[PDB]
Amino acid sequence: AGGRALIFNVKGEDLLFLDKPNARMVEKEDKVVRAKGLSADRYALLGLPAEPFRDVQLLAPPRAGAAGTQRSEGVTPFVFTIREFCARRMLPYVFSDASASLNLGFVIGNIEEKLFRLAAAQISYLEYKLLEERFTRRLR
Amino acid sequence: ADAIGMVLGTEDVTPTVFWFAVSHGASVGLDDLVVVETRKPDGTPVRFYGLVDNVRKRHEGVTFESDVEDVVAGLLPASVSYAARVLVTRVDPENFIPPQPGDHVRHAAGRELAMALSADKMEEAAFPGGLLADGQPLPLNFRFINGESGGHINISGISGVATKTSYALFLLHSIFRSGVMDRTAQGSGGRQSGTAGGRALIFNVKGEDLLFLDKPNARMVEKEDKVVRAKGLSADRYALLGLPAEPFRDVQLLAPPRAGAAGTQRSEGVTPFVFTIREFCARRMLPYVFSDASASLNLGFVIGNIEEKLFRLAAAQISYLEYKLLEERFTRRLRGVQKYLSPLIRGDLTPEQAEGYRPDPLRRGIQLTVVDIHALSAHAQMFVVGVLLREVFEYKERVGRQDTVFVVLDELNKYAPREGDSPIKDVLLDIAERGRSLGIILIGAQQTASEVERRIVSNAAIRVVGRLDLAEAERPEYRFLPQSFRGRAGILQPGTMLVSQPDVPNPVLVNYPFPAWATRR
Amino acid sequence: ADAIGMVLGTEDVTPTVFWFAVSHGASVGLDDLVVVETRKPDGTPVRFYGLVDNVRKRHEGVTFESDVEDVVAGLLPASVSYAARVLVTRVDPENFIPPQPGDHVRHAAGRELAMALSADKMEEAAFPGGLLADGQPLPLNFRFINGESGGHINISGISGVATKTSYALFLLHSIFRSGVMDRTAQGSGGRQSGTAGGRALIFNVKGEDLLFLDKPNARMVEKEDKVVRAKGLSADRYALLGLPAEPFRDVQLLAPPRAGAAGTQRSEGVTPFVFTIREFCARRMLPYVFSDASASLNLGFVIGNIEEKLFRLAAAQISYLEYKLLEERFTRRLRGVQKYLSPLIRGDLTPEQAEGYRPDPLRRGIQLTVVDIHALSAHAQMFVVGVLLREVFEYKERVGRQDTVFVVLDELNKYAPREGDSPIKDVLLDIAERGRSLGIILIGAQQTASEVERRIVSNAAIRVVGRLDLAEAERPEYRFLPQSFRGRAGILQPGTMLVSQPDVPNPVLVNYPFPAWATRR
Repeated sequence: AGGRALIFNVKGEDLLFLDKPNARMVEKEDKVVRAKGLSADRYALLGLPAEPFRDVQLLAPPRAGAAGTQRSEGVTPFVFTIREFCARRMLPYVFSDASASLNLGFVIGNIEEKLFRLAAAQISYLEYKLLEERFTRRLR
Repeated sequence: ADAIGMVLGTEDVTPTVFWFAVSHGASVGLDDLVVVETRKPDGTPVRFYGLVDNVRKRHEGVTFESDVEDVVAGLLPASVSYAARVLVTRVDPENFIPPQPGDHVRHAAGRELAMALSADKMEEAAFPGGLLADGQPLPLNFRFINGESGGHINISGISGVATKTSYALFLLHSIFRSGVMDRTAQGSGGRQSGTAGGRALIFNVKGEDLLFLDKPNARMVEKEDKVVRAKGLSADRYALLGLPAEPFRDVQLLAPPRAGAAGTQRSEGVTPFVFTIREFCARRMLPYVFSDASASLNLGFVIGNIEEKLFRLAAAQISYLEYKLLEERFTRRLRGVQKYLSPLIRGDLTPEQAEGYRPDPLRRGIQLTVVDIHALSAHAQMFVVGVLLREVFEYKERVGRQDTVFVVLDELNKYAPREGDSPIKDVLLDIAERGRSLGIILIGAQQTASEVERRIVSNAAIRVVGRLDLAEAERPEYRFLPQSFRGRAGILQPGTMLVSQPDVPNPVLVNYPFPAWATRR
Repeated sequence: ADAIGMVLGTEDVTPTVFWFAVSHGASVGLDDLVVVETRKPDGTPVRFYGLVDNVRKRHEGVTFESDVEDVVAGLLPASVSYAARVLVTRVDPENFIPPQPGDHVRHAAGRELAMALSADKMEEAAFPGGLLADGQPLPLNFRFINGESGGHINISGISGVATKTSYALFLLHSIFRSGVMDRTAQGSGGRQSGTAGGRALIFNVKGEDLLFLDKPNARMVEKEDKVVRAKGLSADRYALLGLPAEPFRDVQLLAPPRAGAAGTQRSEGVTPFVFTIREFCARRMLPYVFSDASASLNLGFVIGNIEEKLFRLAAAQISYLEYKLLEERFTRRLRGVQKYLSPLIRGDLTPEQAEGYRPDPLRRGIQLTVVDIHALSAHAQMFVVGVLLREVFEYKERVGRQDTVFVVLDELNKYAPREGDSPIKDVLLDIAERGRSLGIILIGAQQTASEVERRIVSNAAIRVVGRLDLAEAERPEYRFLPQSFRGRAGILQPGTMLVSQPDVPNPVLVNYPFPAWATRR
């Protein structure tokens, strides 16, 4: 029973304070239940205890961690690596668009085979190196 | 047998469809076959055979609805008017006249049942494969299942609740035990296929439920006895069908070597199957390793050329072949696919001097073969299926037909999808095209019958549907279902199917005897 | 022909369709054409020719739904009304005056039937191709079948239960034995066709059921008597139809030499055929070995380039040829097709000296030519038919028509599928577009009439459907069938077919008499 959940959000930070509980919705939940008419609390009726989510880690980029800390209690900052990104052989996600213009996908294929060979022989700096290597302008 | 009721006259009694009433007595359900006697004025009798599909009641004597409904319970003159519709199957003589409104209608249970289901037309080969509401087996034309007249089997329905794989095993059990092949063999007259060497090949991608096809089931004894007394029948359903309760005969369970060692979920009888690297290269059948459609770029070209170079080198003569590919060579995606198979495909390719580890189906003595590929991943499962189907197809092609072999594929949609353009799609397409001439027949299980190629479903002859989705009954692929059956399609509980045959104008219902082979644990 | 009823006036009696009530006595069934006579005010009588297409009976005199049937059976005065729909086909004079209600209606079988089936416009060429309900032979038009007015024969329906080939043989049997070839010969006036020497060609992909055409059948005598007595007829069907009951005049048989020795399944006189390899290259029939579309890549370019070089070599001057072709050289798929084709054809391509072993269709005196090619594979199935069709087509193109050649195909959907662009498909299209000018006439057999390419069935004159399935009963290609007949297509049984020909507005239901030539054993 090792169920693990990975959640992605793009709107406001109402989906931020999952760990902390709250009591202001208890009153309105008690208000709606008496108007509709039920035996007991909805959570108790369903059999699910009203305890909130178990204390779970939450992560934000380090630059946003300084700017936003909206929660300053605790956030684990995730940091990638330029070397480890190259070893993944998997760049094209920076081109999240359709990339159906000309041979942009082919060009990504050309550099990626070329790049990992340099990695196997072992972003501003990488962009400078990529620019110095040679649709190209739109790629850059 | 006393008549159930009387034929109505207020509604039209057109020979195609006619309403009829039921007198106070035996109840009338849906999809029950009845026969009515008609006496022409000249003197020649006529009989109409048909099945009911629409039934209704109406409260006559009350005008204002729900204002006197309670009054009828206490004190009011009111009664009921029970009626139903009949869709005629065929007429005993060849003439279309309306039945006379005022003659009795009775059920067909003896010989009259036989003409209703065209049993006289299919007499020598009457293969039972289903049971109606009462104790009457449903005859299936075996001449359509095999290549004598052509046809295949296509089972469709919603995945999960509708027991799809249970019907394929039941038909396989009934064919191999009712002696249908033995009967058709006689009167050969130098026929092309005059041997009762029927063999079945089946693949399981679900859990180990299908693996235990040898041991008999014990919980079925109490479960079957429970339903038979609740519904009410003379004896056990196996007794009504006319087949023994024993499980299948000798079966070989081919499994990958490493997975078999870690399996134990069976440990009594397992025989590993391994392909030799030298033979695999000599087999030339490389493109089955790329499970995806390979539509990106022109991967079809590079796959051919690398095999073109590889076959010539091997003819003149796991990860080792991959290592040599790097020295000699989108091409990196080809390596990426090969590397992914390495932890899973290694068991199927190991260089050893042992020879009796080839798959080699269709042995000297065998009836049903089970190949367990549950442990293999989706890409690995594609490679095993591709090789075995092509291998048996070529071996069966070199020699004459000389027997009949049935192959069962689960989840036919992902194996052969539309615009699949895959080396597995054409093998299934070729089986669906050259199957009748040879002794190979495809029994496929599909969920929607709308995401597979139209060529495969068109060549099928026997079609089975169970608990069809509401959104799928309106599709053009299910036009063979009349209007009165679309609404009831979703109502069908598990353990009940609609069986459709050529020479039967309308489909009818079938039931299930609970399987006697082991399925749990 | 006594009066059968009165023209009902309660419903609209517009000249297109009008109901009529049948009096007690002579019953009326579906597809029984009737004639109505009406007196115009001036004095000119008017007659209507039409066939019924809907019948119904109404128990007039009650109003409660299914509440008085028990009362009707026991004690109640009531009567039933027999009314039948009539749809007209043509009027006697060239005017549209609705019939006077209260007229007398009668079904006619004498001269009056001739105007019903448009027999006035076709007198010298009358062709009986079927029987009606009474002792009535339905006259087809031979002008449409041959090239006098252009047209082909198209037979469709569900394979198996519908005996398509049996009706096709009946048409061929009736053409030769009715003198229709002779009647058109008289009064030729120097026309292109002045010979009553019609020849036929037959293929058989199925078993040996199409071989004992010369041997008369004895079991047909007793089974014809049984069916004719139960139905009720004046005399035997063949005597009534005007066709002699003798079987086909003895015709030769062609099978590959190795298969002929292996099969025997007839050990009597069989003439084998062998194609010379030297003639094979000289006459340029290379691409027909590829029985597939070959759309992928440019294999067609490879075949054309190789064949052009091959023909030059043959002009300048089979297992070894494959080795020689492989020595010179898309490569393996070329070789792989030949390797598949080799085992069943290398016994048909041999270098020898005897020259009389050429199959030679359309010989000096011959009527039928059965080409026993059942044992060959699908790739070899499509090669032998293609080369044989090119041989007759070129001979009939170099020389004037001066004859009539009937070619009979079986299960034509896969021979010329849609968008296949196979080399054989080009041959079949050539026969369809330009077949009217020459003596070559196609009699095809199909399954759904939608898989076949549209131009094949576009020019077809006579269309025949038998037990059309519910799925394809509403496709656009089956729109010629009136919507009142789609409810009776499924009911149709073997031994009964629907025939539709130009100049007849509505389809007519016919039954074909049982064959006089044995098929089994």
